[PDB]
Amino acid sequence: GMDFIFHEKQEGFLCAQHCLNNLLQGEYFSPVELASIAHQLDEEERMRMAEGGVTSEEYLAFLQQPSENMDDTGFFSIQVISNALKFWGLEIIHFNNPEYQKLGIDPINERSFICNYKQHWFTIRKFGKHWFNLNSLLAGPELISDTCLANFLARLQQQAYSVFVVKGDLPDCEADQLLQI
Amino acid sequence: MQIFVKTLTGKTITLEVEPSDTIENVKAKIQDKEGIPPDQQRLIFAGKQLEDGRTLSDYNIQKESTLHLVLRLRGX
Ligand code: NA
Repeated sequence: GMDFIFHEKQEGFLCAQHCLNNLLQGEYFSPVELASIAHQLDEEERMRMAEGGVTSEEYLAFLQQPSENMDDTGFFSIQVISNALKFWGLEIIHFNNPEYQKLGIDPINERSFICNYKQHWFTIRKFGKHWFNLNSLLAGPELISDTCLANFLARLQQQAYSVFVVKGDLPDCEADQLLQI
Repeated sequence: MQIFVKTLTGKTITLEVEPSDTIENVKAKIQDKEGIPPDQQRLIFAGKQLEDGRTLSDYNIQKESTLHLVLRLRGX
């Protein structure tokens, strides 16, 4: 149900990709795009470590460590999500960011959030005046009522949850155009 | 004194710290200021991942120094 909403359901562990694709509302991102984003982030970190000499103990020990951006189970990191969003002019920050919080924005007036629960990425976004849960682990998109949204995001305080707000003009899509007034 | 913490994703954070501050304390400052929890922070300076129990002084970090902040959070 809710067929006019784009909702990419969960293939195994590719949750970063479903999260982003569901936020932007289409097949924007593929496994090769995200692996390349992680590989470049890895190379950026290596460069910072090479500042100490590629012969130093610390540098060599570092090369014997797993990637922080794409692990051997295929999980992608917050840095990869960040850089994929920049493609589209979008910035992402911890919802609990104190500077953002001082703004006094009612979360109901944002347009998209990304959550991390127990190492699973999902998107929540607004179409027209309506908030939807677009979690890939869900039969389909689900309404979240305004009275609930803030409370939903406040799960942050739990050790399990990290909640991010995505700022910027999302690309246009049939769901926004249909649900606007 | 003032130091700078540059992420890999655009943002540079400007902190007020002291040389006797431990990397642990600095990460807690970054949490206070930016809301990034210490567990999600990897700090790098001059080629070395900084250890929580040691001080900026131990690492020869001075005014205007630039650290690098790698964020650790994965999902799926
Ligand atoms: Na948390």
